[PDB]
Order: sequence, then structure tokens, then C-alpha cells
Amino acid sequence: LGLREIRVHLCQRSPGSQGVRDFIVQRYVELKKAHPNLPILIRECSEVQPKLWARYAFGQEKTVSLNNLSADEVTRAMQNVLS
Amino acid sequence: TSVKPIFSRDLNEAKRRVRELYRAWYREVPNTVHLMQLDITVKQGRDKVREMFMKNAHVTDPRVVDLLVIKGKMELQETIKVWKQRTHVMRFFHETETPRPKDFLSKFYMGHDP
Amino acid sequence: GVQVSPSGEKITHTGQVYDEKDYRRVRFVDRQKEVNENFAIDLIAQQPVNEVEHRIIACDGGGGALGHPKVYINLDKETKTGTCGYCGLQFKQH
Amino acid sequence: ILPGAAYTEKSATYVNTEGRAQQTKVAVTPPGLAREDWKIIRALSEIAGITLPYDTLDQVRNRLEEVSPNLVRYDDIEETNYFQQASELAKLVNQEVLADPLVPPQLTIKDFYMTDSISRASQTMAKCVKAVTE
Amino acid sequence: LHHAVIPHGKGGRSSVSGVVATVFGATGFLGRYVVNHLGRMGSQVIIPYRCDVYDIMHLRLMGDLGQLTFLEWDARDKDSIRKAVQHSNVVINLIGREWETRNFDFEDVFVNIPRAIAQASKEAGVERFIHVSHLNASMKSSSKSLRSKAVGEKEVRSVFPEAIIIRPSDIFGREDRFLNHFANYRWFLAVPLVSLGFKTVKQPVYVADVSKGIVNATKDPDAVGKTFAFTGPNRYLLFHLVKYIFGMTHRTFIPYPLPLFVYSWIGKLFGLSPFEPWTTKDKVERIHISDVMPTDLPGLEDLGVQPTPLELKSIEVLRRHRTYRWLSSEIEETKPAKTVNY
Amino acid sequence: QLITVDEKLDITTLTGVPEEHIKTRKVRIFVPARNNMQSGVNNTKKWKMEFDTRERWENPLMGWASTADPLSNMVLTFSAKEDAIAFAEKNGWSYDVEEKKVPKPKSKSYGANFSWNKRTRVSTK
Amino acid sequence: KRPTVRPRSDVTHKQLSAFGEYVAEILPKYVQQVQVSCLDELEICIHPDGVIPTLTFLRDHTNAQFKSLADLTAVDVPTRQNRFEIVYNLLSLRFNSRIRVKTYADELTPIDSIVSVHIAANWYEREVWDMFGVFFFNHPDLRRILTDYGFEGHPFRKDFPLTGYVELRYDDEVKRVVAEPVELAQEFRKFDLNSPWEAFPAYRQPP
Ligand SMILES: NC(=O)C1=CN([C@@H]2O[C@H](COP(=O)(O)OP(=O)(O)OC[C@H]3O[C@@H](n4cnc5c(N)ncnc54)[C@H](OP(=O)(O)O)[C@@H]3O)[C@@H](O)[C@H]2O)C=CC1
Ligand SMILES: [Zn+2]
Repeated sequence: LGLREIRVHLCQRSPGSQGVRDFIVQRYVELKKAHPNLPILIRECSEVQPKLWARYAFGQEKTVSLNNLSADEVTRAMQNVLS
Repeated sequence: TSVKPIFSRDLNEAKRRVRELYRAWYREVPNTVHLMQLDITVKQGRDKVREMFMKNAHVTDPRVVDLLVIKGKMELQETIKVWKQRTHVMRFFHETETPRPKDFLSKFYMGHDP
Repeated sequence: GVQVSPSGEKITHTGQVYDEKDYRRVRFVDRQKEVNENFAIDLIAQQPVNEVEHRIIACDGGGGALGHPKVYINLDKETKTGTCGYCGLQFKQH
Repeated sequence: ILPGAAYTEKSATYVNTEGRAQQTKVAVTPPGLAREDWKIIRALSEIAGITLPYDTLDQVRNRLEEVSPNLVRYDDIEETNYFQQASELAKLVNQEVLADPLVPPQLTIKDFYMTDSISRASQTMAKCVKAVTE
Repeated sequence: LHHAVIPHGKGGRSSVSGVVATVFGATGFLGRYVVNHLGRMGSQVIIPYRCDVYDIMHLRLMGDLGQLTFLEWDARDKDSIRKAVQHSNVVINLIGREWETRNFDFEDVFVNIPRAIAQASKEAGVERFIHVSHLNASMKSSSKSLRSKAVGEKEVRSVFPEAIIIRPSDIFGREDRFLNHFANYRWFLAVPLVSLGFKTVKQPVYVADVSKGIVNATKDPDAVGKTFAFTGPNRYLLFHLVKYIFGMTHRTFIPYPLPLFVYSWIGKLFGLSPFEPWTTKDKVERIHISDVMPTDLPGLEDLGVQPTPLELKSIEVLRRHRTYRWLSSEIEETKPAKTVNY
Repeated sequence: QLITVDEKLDITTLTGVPEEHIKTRKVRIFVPARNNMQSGVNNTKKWKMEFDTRERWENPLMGWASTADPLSNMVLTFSAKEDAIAFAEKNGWSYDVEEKKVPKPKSKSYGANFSWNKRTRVSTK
Repeated sequence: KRPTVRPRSDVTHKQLSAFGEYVAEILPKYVQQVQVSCLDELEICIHPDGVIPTLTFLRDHTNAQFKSLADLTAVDVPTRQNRFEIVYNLLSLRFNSRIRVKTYADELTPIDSIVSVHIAANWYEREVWDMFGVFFFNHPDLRRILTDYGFEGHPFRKDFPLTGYVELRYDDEVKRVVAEPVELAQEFRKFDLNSPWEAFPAYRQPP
């Protein structure tokens, strides 16, 4: 039912993940301030297509493949996850 | 890609030989349960034939199929003749091996194997 | 050292004896377990020290080519004594 | 009690300080009726009504991929970033530091040889302690 | 749980199971299958015997090194039983004759020997005890065998509760005394049957099913204080059963009726035999009393065994009796037997 | 003449092994590490291909070590790595490849042991 | 002159090198890599299509009457994609000499048979098929020899376990010599014996 974890998956040099780095450096601090008790895991790798998992109360995991996205659309889809 | 054949231009011309071999086995089973006094019925012998055929239905390489046809003809020779005894034929059925459990929890109850 | 356990079995120089609940005591029913009574620990303990004059000597078994390889043992220590690796004889100097 | 297996007796992943994930290889099977840990949890699950999706080791490794994909990357150290973000996000909280010194627990070699379960149940480490303290 | 009892291996030879067992009627027709099924998966099997060492040789095999220990005993001599059950988890009783002898009566086989073994097993501290009575065993019966088995089934429960009592029907196997017994009525030119065999119902079971059931009963956490009806499927009628035997064995079939008293007298005079006799009064009675419906007892399927039907295994045992001109003949030339439910 | 076979070279229907030791099994392709007792490195230089280990147990008679798998004492050797991947893909084994571990070259100097300023001035000889 | 080492001549080496040039330049459509060893054993290596022509040549040619087949082996080397190195040891009886013809194969690249040249090759080709899995074309019988009738596997392949995948024993339940899977009371103890030191610099593989 309720949200329990988000976890962000991305790359450091691959450009399809570009948008998640900018989104992080821009909005991650404000987002954590808005949701301090909540965690959001950021685990990056060499060559992985980005994702955004979210785990609700039971083992209910739901993804969106945010490959080759902007930063504003990343924020929009993340707010869609939160809401 | 770009390899030599054996007895088969393509897979359909191999399935031809496959069906010839299935035929020879189907026509041989009633004579083998009779000559050497097996204690089975002809129905389950032929079901064993179809089982040991469908044990290799995933294959698509013509060369592998031709080699399997060759080995089937060898076993058919051995069985048409009595070069092999009741022991070897009833070896196929596994009349003593308990069924390998195809379930997780049973394997966990007995053994560390996957 | 062929003292027995309370389960009645003889104990070997490799102290081995089966437990009471160990089902592997069956095989000694109407039978026994072979154990050698002559323990080499107590036997080689029943052997005196061969005093010598030098700080370095050699040891073979005593037959030469029928014993063991020649090894040299130092005898500078006085609190304890020398010991061969193959055999277990002991040496000391005055 | 549910008897588990030691690092010598299961194929598993252990991440070091650097973040390098490293793969154990099974050397000796575990004794008695002891079994792997995740195997036990999956069996308990099937006994209950959850019946977790995976049933082998490759599947659990793929699940580890789903959670943190750094862990299937064996011996492949990964370059992290975003320390400035942690700094901005940690300067916010304000908790005083005590006027207390900070001594470590492992101060002498006496305290080094027994800090574990395997280490605490061992004759050699106990012998080394007996040697140092005497 | 000693470490030597932990089951290691892939469930086969040269492995370990934790089924350290004594099998007392091991030198017989059912004991050989029990020992084979215990040794096939890895388990030590103590085999007490009185027979010559020549008649334990087929048992000398069927076990890896050490997993088969033999030692001699005497039912008259207590202190030969504690010797055996001192080291075990399980004790399996398969002792039973089909005839009395000048030394051993039926009480002294089906009552006193189980009771002795059970006292010794409750003193030793074994965890299980598998007794093997009969399906028809009842104190209100016509045969001395069945009533003695009832007495023993009761007294074993009294002295050793947490026991297991398996009640098979007429078992058939290669060296049985049931199907071969019917088939050996050809030397005499006709088979007698009380009431022409009708009004008699037989539900026979294969040996391997009984053996697998015993071998799982010594491992199942359930089956600790419970009876069992090892019956097999396909309740047959005795006339049609013998007809199927004499069709599989392609000889002939000249049946005729015979009252129970003259057939009993025949059994008696055939029982006057210093050797292993052929027919006896109690065998006749046991042949001519129907099998009980097992509908109020668990059976094989509640223990992990699919009953093999007799039409699947009969040729293996009955080809020994076929002549040339019929030996090389298949199972599908015998018009199988009519069944009943009753 | 020739044929155009696309699919992966597969041989398991020829090898005469059970499905068990094909599908269940896992394979480690690697160069073995040098024994740190010996300073020699010739036991390296060849890619090997071992199998996963399985249950051994104490034989109840003497205490010998028993097995239920025949691939226990199994070792192959390959001059290269792609040969090993090929053999495994061909025989139907899932593999894990451990890359080649080569020691770093290093700058030795017997004169650094007798320096005027550095900490390499060893107190011994 | 040195006693412990083996004596050495050169005339055999020169003769066999000359005959190697002979075969190499007379039969170029098939021949690869003629070689003569320290011990003078000539060794010609052949494309698998050249088997019958080369063997017929060495049998029937006048200056090469290699009309006796001594061995017909095979050698599994899992590294190379064409695993099975197949060997043909021959002798002449006219020149008191031997030669070795070699070819290569794979699990699915069989070779023409040689009964049309050397009838001795019948049972050897059968042995090679049984042991290594090399099929031979236009062979009369080509069944197993050495393995049991109901036998899956090519044992002398290097990827085959020494102890096998099946084991036999008699069972009273069925009165047959059934075949159970393999379960040994003592695992074969593999020993790691090779020393970590270059013993022979002459064969030193460079990287
Ligand atoms: N058709 C069947 O087999 C059926 C069997 N059962 C039950 O199965 C069990 C065994 O059947 P089965 O195997 O046919 O019996 P068997 O006659 O085939 O073998 C019986 C065993 O009992 C031993 N035995 C008999 N009398 C004595 C004695 N006085 N002292 C010591 N040992 C003795 C014999 O050992 P030795 O040979 O050394 O004397 C023999 O091995 C019995 O409990 C019987 O009631 C039930 C229904 C049908
Ligand atoms: Zn000495």
C-alpha cells in the first residue's frame, strides 16, 4: 500500500543515464529534506540501463525504464511514483 | 554457419530418417518382447521409444540429428539381434532408481544439491 | 596403554574408541577389534639417554642402510636433550 | 535453531570496504543437517504461503542485480560519486561532539585474536592469547 | 541424534540413511526384499539367523562394505536378542511359519517371540518397532495362525506401545507360497475349490509394495502407533484368480468343488511331512476366508507406494510353470480377471 | 558442399551424460593461483576448467571420503580462454570466468637499501 | 660417446627429411607441416579430405610401400576446435622404415574410412568411434567393440570422468544386473604433481 523504499539505478559515464546525475545534484537534497525518514538508494554501475524501483508494503516492486530521459521528466516520473 | 553436412542437406531430410528409425523401432518392439522373454507390454515399450525420442526434440542442428539417427540404428541392430540381453533393454526403464525429486523442498530435506 | 572405556572397548594408541550410542559397535559382536598392545610411546619412553662427549653427533637406526637417513642433532641445550625425528632416541653431553 | 553454513562451505558474495564484491567458492560441504542460509529462507517461505520467486543460486544473484547491481560485478571496483550532496545533507543536522576521548576496542594484540565466532571457538587463537598474556 | 546416524549421500549405495535395523525374518521371502530395499539406499541391517550360512548368501550381497552384519540367535535363548537390538533404532519382525513343528507351535511363533523381541527393544531403547500381522488376523477366526497373530498384535501393543503393525493380504512374488501354490495344483489333474471358489474374495498385494511401505514406515514421522492394511487394489474372486493363474500359466483349468472337511483332512495328511509341507489345514482355511474391506485403515497410498496390480507382475512368477509351446508368450494373451467391489 | 547452421553449437545429446550434470552444474574457468610456498609460476600459464564441489561424506566402515558425483576429480586445460568458453558452451555448462591475475611490475634497487635520506635505509644486511 | 645419453645418428634424419620433401611436393593438395623429430620418426600431417589418396599413395607407390597398418589412434585435445588428432602409423617392409600420417576432426566433421586401402582399419575405426565419437564414412559395420552394449558415452574423451556415470550390481527385486548411478566409497584422490619450474627451456612457450 504505502511506499517503503525507492532505489535509483544509473551509470557514471553512459549518456543514457544523463539526466539522473543532473537530477541528483539538483533535487536530491531537497527531496531528502522533504522525506527524511524515507530512504532512497542510489547505486550506480559501469554499464546498466537506468531504472527506478519502488517498494510498497508487501513485496510489490514497480519500475520505470528512464533511459535517455531529461531531468525534469525524471522529476515528474519520480513524483508520480511518490504520489 | 558455413559448415559441412553429414547425410542431410537440411533438417527436413533428417526428420525423414528420424521417422524411418521410429518406424523400425515400432515394428521391432513386439519381436523383442517375445524373443527374449521380457515382462512388459508392447504399449509401454513403444511409449519408451517415444520418450527416448522426445528426450532430444529440442535439437535443430542436422548433423547432431544424423549422429543420433546413427546411434539409434546401432541400438536397433543390437536389439534386433540378441547381442544385448534383457538386462540392457530393461536398463532403459530405470526399474530400480527412485525418482529424482523435481521439487525444491524435497531436495532441501535431503541433500545440499540444487 | 590399553585401558578400556566404560563401554568395554579397548582404546588404541590413537585414542579412538566408539561412543556408547555409536551404532558402529555392532561389528565387534561375536568378534573383536584388533588393537596392538605394544604402544610405541611407552616403549620408546622405556629407553635411556645415550650420553656422548660432543655437541653434534649423528643418528641412524643402527643397521646403517637398514635404519633411517643420517641426521645430526645439536646438544648445546642442557635443560632438555636431543631427539631424532625418525626414531625417538635421546642424547646428552658431559 | 536453524544450522547454517560457513564461508568455507557455500558460494556467496562478500563486499569489502572498497566496495569490491568477491565470490566465495564451495570447498567443503556443511556438516550434519546444516544447509545454506538463503536455501533455508526459501524453504521457510514455501512452508508458509509466500513462496519467494527464486529457487536456485543464479536467480538470487539476479535478484541482487535488481537491488544493487554492484554485487554481481565480481572484482570490478565501481567509482562512486556525490560526496558534496552528502556534505550538504549532513551539515544540516547539528549534534554536539562529546568532550570524550576515543580509544579503539582492539588496542593491544591481546584483543586481536578473538573478535568473532570462529575466532572465539579456536584453540590456536586461545594459545596465542595465552602466550601474549603470560 | 548421533553424527553417524545423519543421512549423507544421494540416496543410494555406499551412502547413509539412519535406519540401523534388525530384521528377524530376514532369511525368507519378504525379508529378502526388505533387506534389499534397506541396503539399496544405505543403511546397516543386522540380520539374526538360525539357518545354515548357505541360506544367507543371497543376503551376503546387497549392501556396501560393513552395512550387513550377521549374527546367530535362538528364540529359545534370550540374551541373543538384546545382543542384536542393543545397537539399533528400528526392529522389524517378519517371523512366521505356515505350519507347526514339534519344537515351535503357533503361539511360540506369533505371540511369544514378538513379545520377547518387544521387551528387549523397549529395554534397549529403540525408537521404532515394525510388526507384521495379517489383514484377516482376528481372535474370532477359524485359523490358528490368524488368532495367534491377533494375540500377538495385541500383546506387542501392550508391552511396546509406539509400535507399528502392518497387516498385508495374501502376498505374491517369485518364490511365494500363494500363486506358485495355486499353479502347482497341475501335478494333480484338477484344482479343488470350496464352493467352486465363489463366496471367497482375495485382494493380493505385491511384495515390493509391502517392502517399500515398511521401509518408509521406518522413516515417516507419522506411523508411530498406527495399523496398516497393505492390501493392494483389484479385489479378485478366487475362482477367477485361479483362472487367471491357469491362463498366464497356459496349462488347463479343470476345477471342481470340494467340502471344507475333506479338503481339510487332505491338508492334514499332507501336513504329516518332516520337510516343508505343501498343503495344511490352516493354509486351506486361510485360502478360503475372504479378505476384509480395508476402507477404515490407511494403506499404501497413505505411506508413499502405488500398489502394483497383479496383472502387471504375474508373468514374472508364473513363467516358471509354463511349458515350451507357451513360455514365449506375452501378458496380452490371458483375458484378465473379473473383479468385484463387495 | 556447405550448410548454414545458425544456432549455438550443442553436443549434449552426443556426450552421453545425464540432464543432471549438464543443467545443475556450474563451471569455473580460471588460471590457478601460484602456491605461495614455492616462488615458481609454471603451474600458472594454462587456463583450467573445474567443476563445483559436491557432498563428500565419511564412509561408515573406515572413514574414507565418499562421493556421488563423477565430476569431482575433473580438470581440463586450455592454452587460452575463448577455447574454454567454447568447450563449455558446446557441452552445455554454465560458466564463471575469473580474469587473468598478473603481478604488477616493480622497481627494484639494491642501492635504496643504503640511502642518506630515505626510509629504505635498512638496519640490517 | 656419453654412456647415459642415447646415441645419435644423422643419416636417418636426412633420409626422412628427403622423403618428407618428396611427399610434400608430390602431394600438395592435402599436406601440411611435415616434421622430423630428434628421434628420427617422420610425421606427415594431412587435411582430412586427403586420407584415402595419401594412404593409397603410401601403400601402392614404389618408393613408398607402406602396406602395413600398425596403429590407428586418436588424441583428444579440448583446446583446439578440431579436437581429435587422428594418427596412422605405418611401416614398409621394403625399406625397413616407418611413417606417421596425421589428420584432424571434430564431433561433427567426420572422415572417410580406409578399409578400401587397409582392411586392418576396420576394428580400429570402430574403436575410435566408440572411444572418441568420430564417425567414419562408408564403413561396413561401424558399431561399438569395447564398450558395453547399452552404453552412452565416449570414454577416452578428456571431458569424460574416469569412474563414469553408471555402476552395475545385481538386485533380487528384479533378478537382473541393474545399472544404478555412481556412488563410490572412496573418491579418487586427484594429486597435483606438476612442478612450478621450467624443466625444459627448449619448449618454452612465449606469451
Ligand atoms: N504370503 C506371505 O508371505 C504372507 C506373509 N505374511 C507375514 O509375513 C511375515 C513373513 O512372511 P514369509 O516371509 O512368507 O515367512 P517365511 O516363512 O517366508 O520366512 C519366515 C522367516 O521366519 C523365520 N522363522 C520362522 N520360525 C522361526 C523360529 N521358530 N525361530 C526363528 N526364526 C524363525 C525363518 O527363518 P529360518 O528360515 O532361518 O527359520 C524365515 O526366514 C509373517 O509375519 C507372515 O505372517 C502375511 C501375509 C502373507
Ligand atoms: Zn634416529
